Amino acid sequence: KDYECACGKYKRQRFEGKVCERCGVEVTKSIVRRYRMGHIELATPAAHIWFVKDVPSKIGTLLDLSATELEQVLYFSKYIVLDPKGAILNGVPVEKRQLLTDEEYRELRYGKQETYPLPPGVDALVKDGEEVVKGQELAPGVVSRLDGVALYRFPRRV
Amino acid sequence: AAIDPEEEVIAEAEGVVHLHEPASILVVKARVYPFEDDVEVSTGDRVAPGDVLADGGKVKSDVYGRVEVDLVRNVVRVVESYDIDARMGAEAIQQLLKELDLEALEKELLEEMKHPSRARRAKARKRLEVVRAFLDSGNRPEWMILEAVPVLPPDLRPMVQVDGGRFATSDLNDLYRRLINRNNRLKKLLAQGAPEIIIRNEKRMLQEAVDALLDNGRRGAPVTNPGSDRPLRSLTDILSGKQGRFRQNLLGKRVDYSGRSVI
Amino acid sequence: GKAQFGGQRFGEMEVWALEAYGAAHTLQEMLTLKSDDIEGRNAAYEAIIKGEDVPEPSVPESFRVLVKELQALALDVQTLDEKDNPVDIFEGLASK
Amino acid sequence: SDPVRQYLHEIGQVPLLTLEEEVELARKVEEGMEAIKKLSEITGLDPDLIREVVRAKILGSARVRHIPGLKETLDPKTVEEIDQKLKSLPKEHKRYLHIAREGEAARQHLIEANLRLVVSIAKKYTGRGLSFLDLIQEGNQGLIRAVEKFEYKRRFKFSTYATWWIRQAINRAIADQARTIRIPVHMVETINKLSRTARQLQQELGREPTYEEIAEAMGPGWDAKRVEETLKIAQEPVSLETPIGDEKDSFYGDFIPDEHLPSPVDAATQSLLSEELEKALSKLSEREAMVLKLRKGLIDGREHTLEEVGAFFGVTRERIRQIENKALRKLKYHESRTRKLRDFLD
RNA sequence: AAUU
DNA sequence: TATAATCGAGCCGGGA
DNA sequence: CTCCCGGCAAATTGT
Ligand SMILES: [Zn+2]
Repeated sequence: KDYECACGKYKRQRFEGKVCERCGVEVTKSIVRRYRMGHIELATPAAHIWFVKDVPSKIGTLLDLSATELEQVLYFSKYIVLDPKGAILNGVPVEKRQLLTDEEYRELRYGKQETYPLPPGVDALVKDGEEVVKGQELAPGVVSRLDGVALYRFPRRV
Repeated sequence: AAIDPEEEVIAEAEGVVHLHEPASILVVKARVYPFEDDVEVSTGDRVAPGDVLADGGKVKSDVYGRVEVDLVRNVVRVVESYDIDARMGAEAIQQLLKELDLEALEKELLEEMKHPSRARRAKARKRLEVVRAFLDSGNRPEWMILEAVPVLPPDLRPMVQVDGGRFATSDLNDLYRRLINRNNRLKKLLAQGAPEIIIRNEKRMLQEAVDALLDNGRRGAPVTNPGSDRPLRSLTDILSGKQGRFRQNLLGKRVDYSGRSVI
Repeated sequence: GKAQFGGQRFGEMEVWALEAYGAAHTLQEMLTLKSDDIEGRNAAYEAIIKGEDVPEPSVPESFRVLVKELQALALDVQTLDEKDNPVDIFEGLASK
Repeated sequence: SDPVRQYLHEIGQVPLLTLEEEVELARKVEEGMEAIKKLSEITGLDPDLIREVVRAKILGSARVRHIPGLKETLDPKTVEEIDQKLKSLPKEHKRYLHIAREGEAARQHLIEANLRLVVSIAKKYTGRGLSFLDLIQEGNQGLIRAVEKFEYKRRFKFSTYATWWIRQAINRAIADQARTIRIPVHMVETINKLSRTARQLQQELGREPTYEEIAEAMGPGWDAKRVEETLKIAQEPVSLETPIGDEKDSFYGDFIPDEHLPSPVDAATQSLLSEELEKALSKLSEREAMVLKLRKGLIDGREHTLEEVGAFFGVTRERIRQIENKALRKLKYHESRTRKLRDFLD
């Protein structure tokens, strides 16, 4: 309402510019509700769709990223590498602005491992802590797919 | 150890222990570094070859990896893996956009302008036109990514009581609400340390909420009010088309002092 | 529409007619005092009931709507004078 | 290309837990919280601050941000200081750090392993005003709650405890977010009750029930007036962009007058009135014109009592009543003479 | 859906 | 707050 | 080529 704060402490134009302490509302023309903007502070930055999806994409064009690549990074289908930190994948070093899948990112970032179920009652051939080559037999029916340290999960019998 | 004092296994006398019939065997590609005294790195820490692990500096790591401190096996595992920086979403892109030296890219692209192949010169031009746009204008490319999202003044998206005391409201209010809800939930999930799968889902949903707000239907299925097939009317829809702001309220208007009748 | 006591639509093609006649002041009236120029239409009515000539128009409110809608899209639209300095068409109401 | 399908694929990349694995993680989490409690005692550091620092190192450098309840800004400077103070503990104390660390790690894994549970619960609550993915995230929020409260000792499977927390979380979301005009959860509860009841009444009566019939069916406290007021409150707004019949060439908002901004006539009329009112008040003494302005609210917007006007001009409540009537009488005289203000009475 |  | 529950359901022109 | 997005007369009325 014109020159009237929310709670009504200051109700006329003698106060113009006052900000009511109780209710917090400015005394001015109500017309400003057509003019004054608010804003939302995002937790994560978000891309403006015009500069993504308007072809040829402006963001894609500056960064030399195709339509498909830019979609995949923006919509969380693929990682893009900012700093390889000496990473290497499949024998070749990971270079910046390279796209990694989830499996590729997890293997790089958290390492590669595998867990092998043991047929009920069957006891292991190798012992806990023992280094194992790929292809080596863990149990009568269990063969390891990768090199590394074998670890016992839940011993049923001590 | 067990739930109740009984059923516990307490050692009857002096002896040595052997483990049998494990449920599964976990093969990890990792290095094991046993330690007699105290360990200086705690579990989860990231480590490069040469970093000190336990026993005041005696034992150190041979590989790049992630620290697993085993208090049972009394060994410090290092799981082979790197401190690699790889990101998803608009945050990654905002970073790559900040890290653009447009001056350099103009130079690089001009050198590309001397190449004989027609396609080489053509693409370098289109890129160079975008580069030059930003250069001449003074706009920073990272502005194509939003951090603060503007909110249109309320009287332009009104909530008004119609004649019958009923309420009528603009579709933008619902589009903002989806945004606000998803942003707030994202803040909460961050403070509560949700797993990356959950935080990632929230982030991609946040992008879609911004997308529907700015241009609904542009990417992916259009956002609708419940139990209606009508796409909500977004900012882009308001501006453009026959019914848009330009061709409806700007290049033509309804006017006062006017009338009509049969001739 | 008649049921709302409406005004007639003076649409794009009608504006073309006023343009082809070169009737610039007639056209400006359609775009401001007889439509969405709030300050203008109020002042124009007051002048007619007082016998004065109608005043020169002000900014159409629908342009202000356009400006704010482009701000909601994170686009900065600035009305500038010949010196390329900003002109405030909101008359201080929208600036802190 | 489909956000739901995508999420379904990512959850399917975390294998479900074995009975053993479930207990191990749940166990490590409980033990880990206990470790953080002790680290509080030993160090004298807020349990939450310790928990956030432990959690920071587990999740990695990726997530570092300010946490609300915490008094200190949480940044690598403070997390190194606090982590370095924790690593400054003697071996028997420093063991609790390793436990807390493994607790956070196990919690992450426990949560991730139950995400498919949330999906199967969320799919049943669709169509109530939240999108499928919105329901999943709120359900996930509950799943996070369940992991913190779970007591593994009771030997119940996790799915049993979580389901309560997940259902609770989704239902709060629907009650909290589904309406453009937000309604308190309890009020939302009443409305749904009123709906269910009427649906029963219509199924037995073979026709729509009256307000009175619903008020009886609702029990004590309810009459028809309250049934009606409740339904009025339950009305959702309608879109200004709803298309009107014919071609899609007209929206509903276009038929709604603006009742707020004065019309050209009104602007003219009110302005002319303000000007004639002042012409008559300057023809009063300053002292007797100011009293009338204070009493009718033309100054400050409030109509002041007789006692208050006495305090500002420092006179008696009866004196102020007297100058108002003589002021108003003199005003009345100038009016009968100039006929200026008569036409504004409509 | 009408009128021109 | 504790049985257990664990992956959805119109024709047309122009430009990358 | 194929696909993906942008266009596709005006004013008026009526339930
Ligand atoms: Zn106030």
